[PDB]
Amino acid sequence: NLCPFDEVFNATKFPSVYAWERKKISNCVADYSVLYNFTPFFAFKCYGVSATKLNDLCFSNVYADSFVVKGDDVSQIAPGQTGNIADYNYKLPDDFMGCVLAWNTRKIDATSTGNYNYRYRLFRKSNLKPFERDISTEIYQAGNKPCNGVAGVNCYFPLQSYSFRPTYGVGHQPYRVVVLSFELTVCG
Amino acid sequence: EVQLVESGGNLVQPGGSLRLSCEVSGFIVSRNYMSWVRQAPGQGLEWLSIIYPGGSTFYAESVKDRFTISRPDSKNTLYLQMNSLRAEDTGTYFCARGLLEWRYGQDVWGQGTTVTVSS
Amino acid sequence: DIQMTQSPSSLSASVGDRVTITCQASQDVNEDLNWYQQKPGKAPKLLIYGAFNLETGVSSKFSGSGSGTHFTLTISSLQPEDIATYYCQQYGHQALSFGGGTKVEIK
Repeated sequence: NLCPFDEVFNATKFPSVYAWERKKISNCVADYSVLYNFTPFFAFKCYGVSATKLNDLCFSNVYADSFVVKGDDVSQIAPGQTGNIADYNYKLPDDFMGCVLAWNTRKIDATSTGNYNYRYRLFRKSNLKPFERDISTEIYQAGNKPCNGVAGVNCYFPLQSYSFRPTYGVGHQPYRVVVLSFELTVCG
Repeated sequence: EVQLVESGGNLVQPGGSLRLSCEVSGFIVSRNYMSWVRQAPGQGLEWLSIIYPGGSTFYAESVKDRFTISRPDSKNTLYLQMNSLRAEDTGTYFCARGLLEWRYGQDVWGQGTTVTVSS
Repeated sequence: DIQMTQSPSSLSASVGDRVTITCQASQDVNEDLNWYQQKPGKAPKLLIYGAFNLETGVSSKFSGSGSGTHFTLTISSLQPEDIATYYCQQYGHQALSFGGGTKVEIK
């Protein structure tokens, strides 16, 4: 049976980077001519596994971890990266194995009015665990004065938004991203 | 009221050490965006470093590994343990408060503290 | 570190004249340009957030435009109280940086 890489890569709806999703791929035989033998991806960096020999490499599960970031925010999506997305939104382990495929989506994710639908977490006390997910809307404490979960002095709203406009150069257009996480019945 | 307190600037030799202090009023350090930007007397602004609400740090390669912006959670203070000082490091030091959304405007800095580096 | 170059480096404008400053980024940084005013013997004070919005506690005479790689502030009427320098700043990348700034005096 073919694998649903099509259902995640060509997903009509993409989740935001603060509220990404994981899908388990247990029982399937893949055809990696859909990933490697194509040119829709602008970022390509496979870690620990090569871009061709991965076909005859069995792994106990594969995860398709999909989201949207900004143009230069793709460089934060790498084990160890200290970037804003890497440290407060979604962190890769330093011993990560897998592939990352990212592509520009300005024509579907950037509107002239400003796209405020895609968001990210600018405020996250401490740092996330490898593959940890946080969707909490609990009001960010900016200082030690009590905020009773309210907005005012020393009291800030935790969540912010992107504003994807067509006027941005290559640096900061929207990008649809997929991170593949492998875990030691899937082959090519 | 929002207010900032710079202090700890004093005369020093090249290669020395110095320390800044700010018992933070108007906000508290423990969970804010805070930068460090110095200005030389009669020159442009110079970005040095920035600590994030979770403790993330960024440095330019010209000032990398020399400056250590850090903070204990036990006190309401941004610390800067400064090492390997040079004559070009003469401030007029300012710590910045980052606001929310695309408004990352560092609106409130303070008055600055006088660090002079000379033989 | 992103290089932000401004022009011109200094200019003289009469009482009530119009001062307009330009600031260019070497890479695209959207509306990510915090614009400050530094009066002589005073810290820089924020004027613009988002490249086109007036900062809170600033006079309505300051209203800018430009986004991406080029940024503009038109002081619709420079005043005797506005005798000061201005500094653009980008924050679009992991290393932040400031523009050279334009020293503005009264003529």
